[PDB]
Formats: sequence, C-alpha cells, structure tokens
Amino acid sequence: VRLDQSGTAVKKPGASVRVSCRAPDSFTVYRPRLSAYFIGEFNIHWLRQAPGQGLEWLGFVNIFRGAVKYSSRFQGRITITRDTSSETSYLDLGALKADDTATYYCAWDKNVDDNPWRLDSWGQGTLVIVSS
Amino acid sequence: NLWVTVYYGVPVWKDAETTLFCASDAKHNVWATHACVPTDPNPQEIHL
Repeated sequence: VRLDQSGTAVKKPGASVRVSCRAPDSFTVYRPRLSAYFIGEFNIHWLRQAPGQGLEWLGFVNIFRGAVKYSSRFQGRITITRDTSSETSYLDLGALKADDTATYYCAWDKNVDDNPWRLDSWGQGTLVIVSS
Repeated sequence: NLWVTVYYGVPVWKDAETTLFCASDAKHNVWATHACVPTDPNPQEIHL
C-alpha cells in the first residue's frame, strides 16, 4: 500500500519531534456481509534505523480504536497516535538525547492471525537529526 | 402382450423459464460479484 512520510527533521536535544506518516485510501475496509465501510483492524508500526546499526522497533498502533503499545525501553517518552479522518499516523518523540538521531520508518501490518507481525509496506523514512 | 415401466433419470428436457444465479471467480463492484457463488476451477463440459 502507498505510504507517504513527512520531511527531514533537524531538532535540538530535549525538544520534541512529530513525524507524520500518511497512507492514502488504506484505513477503511469493506465488510461484504454488511455492505458498509468500517475502520480496518490494520496496525501501523514504527521502526527506527541508526546509521549503520540494525533495525529497532518502537511501537505499534491499532487504528480501530487507536489502541497503542510501545516498547519498554522508550516507554514514558514516546506516544503513537493516529487521525482516522485525515487517515494518517503521528509519532511524538520527546526529550531526545544525542543518541536518538536516526531515520524513522512507518510500516503497515495487515493484522491477520496467520501472519504474526507481518510488515507489508514501508515509508520513505524520515531523517531525524539532533545536535547543538 | 406388453407392459409399462417407469425410468428415473431419463435424458429428456423441455425448454422452460427458470431463475439463474450469478457465479464468478474470486473491492465493491457495481455488479455484486462478491455475492456470486465461486465457480469451480474446471467447469464440466459434456459433448452431445
């Protein structure tokens, strides 16, 4: 599925950064037995990539009722939300030290039981850089 | 001397009216094919 991401971010230590991931015409699903459009049970994951290091998983948001979950390490300073009307997802990362500079990716997950934690489509990646 | 016997499943047909149902092979389409019964991969075809 299409996955548009926000722009490059140049921030400063201790500030907050908001990253936007847009998935045009992807949130809603159709229920044949009901002949109507509902909010899909899809999941939006947020990953990060330090330069040269391996991939890291931040947290995922279930867009149905917006039920989110973050990893333990970043727990308490990162909030994942989504706006279903604009049909996008927002990452809010605060109190970044010098170690949080990376490129941040938004990923799509069909949330089908037979395919646990499958990541279908990825964004362009947003370079978040912090310095003095 | 002769007698009558009944035969079941005798190959006789007569042209007649009949309701037919759609069937497609698996998005909301203006033709509600999602309600069509899925068709078999190999339809039976018998020469006469």
